Amino acid sequence: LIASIGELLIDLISVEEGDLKDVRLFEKHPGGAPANVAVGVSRLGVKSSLISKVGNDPFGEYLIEELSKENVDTRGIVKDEKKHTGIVFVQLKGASPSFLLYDDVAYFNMTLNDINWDIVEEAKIVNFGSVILARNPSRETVMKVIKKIKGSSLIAFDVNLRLDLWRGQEEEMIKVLEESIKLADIVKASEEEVLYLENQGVEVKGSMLTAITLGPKGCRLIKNETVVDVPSGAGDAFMAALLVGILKLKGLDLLKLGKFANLVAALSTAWSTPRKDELLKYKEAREVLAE
Amino acid sequence: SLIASIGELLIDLISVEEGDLKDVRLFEKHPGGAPANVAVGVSRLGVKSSLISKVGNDPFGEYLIEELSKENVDTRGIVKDEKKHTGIVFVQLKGASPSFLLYDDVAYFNMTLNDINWDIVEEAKIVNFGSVILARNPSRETVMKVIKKIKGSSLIAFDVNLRLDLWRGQEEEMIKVLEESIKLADIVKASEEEVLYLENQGVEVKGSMLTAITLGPKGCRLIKNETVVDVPSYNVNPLDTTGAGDAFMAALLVGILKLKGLDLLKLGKFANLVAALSTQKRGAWSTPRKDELLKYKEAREVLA
Repeated sequence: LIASIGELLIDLISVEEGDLKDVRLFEKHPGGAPANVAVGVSRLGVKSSLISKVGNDPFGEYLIEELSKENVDTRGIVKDEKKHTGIVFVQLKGASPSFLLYDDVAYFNMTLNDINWDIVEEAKIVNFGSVILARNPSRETVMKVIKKIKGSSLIAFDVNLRLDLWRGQEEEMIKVLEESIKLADIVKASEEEVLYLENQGVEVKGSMLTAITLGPKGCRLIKNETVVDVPSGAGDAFMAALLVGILKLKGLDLLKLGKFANLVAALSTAWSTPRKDELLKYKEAREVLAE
Repeated sequence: SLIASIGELLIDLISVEEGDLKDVRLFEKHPGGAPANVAVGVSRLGVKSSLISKVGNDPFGEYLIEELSKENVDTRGIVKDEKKHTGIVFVQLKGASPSFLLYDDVAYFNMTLNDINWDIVEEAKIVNFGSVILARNPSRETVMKVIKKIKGSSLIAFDVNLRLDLWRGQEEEMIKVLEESIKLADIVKASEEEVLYLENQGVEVKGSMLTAITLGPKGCRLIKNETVVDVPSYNVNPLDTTGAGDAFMAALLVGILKLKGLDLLKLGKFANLVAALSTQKRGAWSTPRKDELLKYKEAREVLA
């Protein structure tokens, strides 16, 4: 079982191109990296859990319904009576994609009282990302959960850096990213993030494995000093693939992992992860999923 | 001659299809918030209109200010909040049970006394507010102070615009603030359902100068002291009645501003015509323009 903990939210995706100021039409989709990964993990045929918080509102109900349809365990999703479901307005189109994320929302309001401990304890891998850490009490709550399960579950961290979420608190940002990276067995980061954080004296590496995304150029898997370069919603598909691969591959065969993750990422091209039997025709997937 | 509106200014994300908000896939972005809608109506009727509100320092805040500006609504009294995002509400207008999901920790609910352009409020001959703004502090206390400050110097108009969902857990505070607001108002607008609800809790729903009671599609009623003027609706074929209430408010306020006295018949016929004509226009800003209204004698009384 893989648990994901963090943001679960409505993506209001701009139908047309343009600055958010000018966008007239939005399409509602479930979103939030950990949710996307959790769905991806489930579509790859692994039992997946999501720990998050939604509002007691139609949007919270929607997100829970959408996750349930994907066979993601939703028992760890709590309803906030005081905060509304996370929303972000997304412009994915253009040279400069943008977002307007509403921060005073349910997923940023997680306390330790909100944590389903059965789920965290059942998890072989716990996945979290930096977005959830942007605000307290969820930052504190998540960090305490990760610290706790450290050594009992593999910890996966997607740097998923959104500087906008850290304005006026960039000192704290670096501290929490560093602490989170240090806690992580598996780190996913873009090379932009790697550069940015290392230029800040933060080494971007998992204790077990590091996945560096390279955009068009594909990605890189690093395990100690073994480096596998694999030329090429997809990022979260890729993460789901990595975590599923890590869980499935007895001795962490990096070549197989790489090939599997690339395939899932390729076929994905926010819930874009291919289903298990979309991958049965591929030797690369059977290598991971069936053996 | 200025009419100032104060309160919520937000993005309406309007369901483009029928269904529960849970299930609605597509939302059209429009400017909303009753006082903004009234402010636009006032401007459309040819009267200087200012809106005091607060948006986020974000694209949605910029959008709202720009849309207001396009309508010639003075936007100088709109403050940008560096800590809260622009108001948003997801709205299902269609079906038997229209619904909304209003996000409350947003900029328009974060007004403090420092955010108030006192020059604008002191200039206003009429100041318009509604109950939605009162649902949260600091804006509630701030707005109540603005209204108390100008009581006696400008006419105060209050759209009861009651949204019970905005007051859960604070129903006693709501009744208190609604009563205090009504008691401060010269002009009160309320639906017959609001009148019943509030008056049955010992809150008289009456402005000191004038009360406009809306009866939905059936029309409305204007009350001054003991005088009741019933204004049945015109037998319109409506395109969209979403903006009719705010169009009606705008007409009432412009009418009161323009007429010699509180002539209920002239005011009723004008507000009726504006509302009727608003039904032919889509969306929350449906008030017809002065130039269109001038083609009718009921409007020429007030506007010309």
